[PDB]
Amino acid sequence: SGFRKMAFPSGKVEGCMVQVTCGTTTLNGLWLDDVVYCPRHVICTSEDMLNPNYEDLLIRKSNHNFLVQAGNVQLRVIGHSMQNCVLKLKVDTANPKTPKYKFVRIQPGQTFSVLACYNGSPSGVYQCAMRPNFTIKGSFLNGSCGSVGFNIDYDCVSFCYMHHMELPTGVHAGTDLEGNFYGPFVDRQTAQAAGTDTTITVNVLAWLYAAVINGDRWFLNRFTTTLNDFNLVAMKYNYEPLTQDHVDILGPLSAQTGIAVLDMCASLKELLQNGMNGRTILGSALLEDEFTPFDVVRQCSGVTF
Amino acid sequence: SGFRKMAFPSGKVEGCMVQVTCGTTTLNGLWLDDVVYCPRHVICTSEDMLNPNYEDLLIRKSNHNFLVQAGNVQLRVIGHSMQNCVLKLKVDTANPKTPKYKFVRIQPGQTFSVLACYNGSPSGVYQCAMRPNFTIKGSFLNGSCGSVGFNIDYDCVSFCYMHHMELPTGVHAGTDLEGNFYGPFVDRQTAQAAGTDTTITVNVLAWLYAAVINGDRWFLNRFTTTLNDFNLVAMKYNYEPLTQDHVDILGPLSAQTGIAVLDMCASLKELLQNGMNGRTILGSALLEDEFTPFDVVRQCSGVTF
Ligand SMILES: NCc1ccc(-c2ccccc2)nc1
Ligand code: NA
Repeated sequence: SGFRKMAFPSGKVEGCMVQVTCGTTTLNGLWLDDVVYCPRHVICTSEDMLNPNYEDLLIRKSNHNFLVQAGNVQLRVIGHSMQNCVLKLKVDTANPKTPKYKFVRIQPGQTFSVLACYNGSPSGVYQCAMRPNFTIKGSFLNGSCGSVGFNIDYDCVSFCYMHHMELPTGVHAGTDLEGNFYGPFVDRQTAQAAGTDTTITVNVLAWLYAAVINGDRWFLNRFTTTLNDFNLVAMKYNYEPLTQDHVDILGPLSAQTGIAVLDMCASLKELLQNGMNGRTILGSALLEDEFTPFDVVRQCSGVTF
Repeated sequence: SGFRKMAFPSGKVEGCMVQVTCGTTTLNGLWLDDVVYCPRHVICTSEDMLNPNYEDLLIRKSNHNFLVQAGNVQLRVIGHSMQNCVLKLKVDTANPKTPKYKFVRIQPGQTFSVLACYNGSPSGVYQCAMRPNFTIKGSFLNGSCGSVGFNIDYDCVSFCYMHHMELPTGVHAGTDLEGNFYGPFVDRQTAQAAGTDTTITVNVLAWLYAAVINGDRWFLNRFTTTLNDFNLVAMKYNYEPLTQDHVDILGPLSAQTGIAVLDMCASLKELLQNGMNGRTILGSALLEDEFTPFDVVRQCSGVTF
């Protein structure tokens, strides 16, 4: 039993973290095979942060301008190229700790584990979710850029995020491992504002399903709801609209617990108007939205309590 | 910016997880040097678990009765002994991935990272706290027995916990790596109840200091109090008594934020008597008590390993 915000074991990602230094800037890089991936803004200088011409800044760089350090070994860069907002530094040595990996671009509401690193060495691991406004609520300090988000289904590490910058609201923005930013952000220090954040409704519903599997039912009710009537109420609480895709995805959890998806939706509608009245669900006085339907099936049992 | 429940990087511990099989029971083991540590109830049949005489059953078992799988290569057992509630299996090969490590026993209210494994394969990591009733609110399923809790200080991994059993309330109980149980529990199928848990007061204050560091300041007030007067309030809301060493431990956080510990206790006292008044603190509608003062300092400073 129990339900914790679990992260994937970070071992396969720790063996890939290095330190990339260009000029006076030092951040982290991801060492896969013979390529080191890092944010391209490592080549920015102090006055190249508001409107950096990355193509112009990169054409002035030679291979020996990039100091790559894996632990205490110093990797020699034998080539470099830019792909969107990430730098790809070709190195002399293939990382022998390179795992079964691949690059995937996730969608809002998806979860992943973050390995917060500084100066190339890992500091901690926690779980995140791509917010609907394409930001993530992470734990990043100065020098954390280059830290990567990932999922480890089976024995394959699916890299889906690389940290680039922190917005003024304290949230974080980054790119996939191909350099394409999540959301309408750019790697410039001009003041950018993340869109208004909404609650990931499909994740909340799955999380309520996780509570029923673990033996908690106080929040259910005898009512149902149409899909449209639910969204009309949910948007008044800043909730992401619930689509037929989400209803389908919740099917297996619905079949396991015996509660129809729209019945769980009516219980959520009631929870939003009543609160929890001094009670908790799975150990929290808020409605958690960082557990996907996929996360619930993996973490929870196959037999309901 | 940002504050997440962060776990230590599990890389150094992942390389020590093996699968231990005795008969039909298969659980996880910790492979350090040429010894595999695992719960002693692995030798127990479901029939023996009701009232087992562990030494009586261990003499009948032998080295060959213990199948230890490290990844997908077989380990040969050359000896077996018992220390308290954990089984020590002498194996023919020293683990080349054995990191710098210690065996330590933690106090209640101290936090640690848990690497949940199944069939010797780590599947998740999360941050726990040793509850004042000596249980832990983990997330464990069938086969997770032998999952270990650990901390890291520099390059040394202090093993502090090994999972043994689940309590009927969904919480979990286990031993240190020397076989000494945490709390008034035994490794046998009998009626065992977790005592009425309390809230770790020093951790709440630490988590409140972490909220102030991240700009969450609405709960601060002009008032202070005494250690006497607060401990009365703490006793009435089932909070652990705040000691003088608890305040000294919070010393650095009091100077960094300019908020005295008894000044913060007044804020926590008002938060206990009046609630959060519809607001949240670090994205929580509850008073989080699973961040030690060190955990706050470490996450708000970027200590790596
Ligand atoms: N208000 C300052 C500012 C300047 C530029 C941008 C921007 C965002 C996305 C793409 C291109 C430019 N946003 C805000
Ligand atoms: Na105060």
